[PDB]
Amino acid sequence: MIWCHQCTGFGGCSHGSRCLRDSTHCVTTATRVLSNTEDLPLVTKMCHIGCPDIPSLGLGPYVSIACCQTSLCNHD
Repeated sequence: MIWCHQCTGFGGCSHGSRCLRDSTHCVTTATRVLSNTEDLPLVTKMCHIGCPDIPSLGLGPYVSIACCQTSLCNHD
């Protein structure tokens, strides 16, 4: 278990939060949303025991997933 960013997005905000006792990795999903009118791309960050995939967060494709085995490895 480690600390990472669990922010919603709206450009790629930040928020150091404690991950799950089981989750020892961080995930970064940078993609658009279902909204037909947006000013910036959505960036949902979270933690997991590896590097899963959930393109359902948007329209499916055009989805990018960047995971890593490092605390708060979602920085810039």
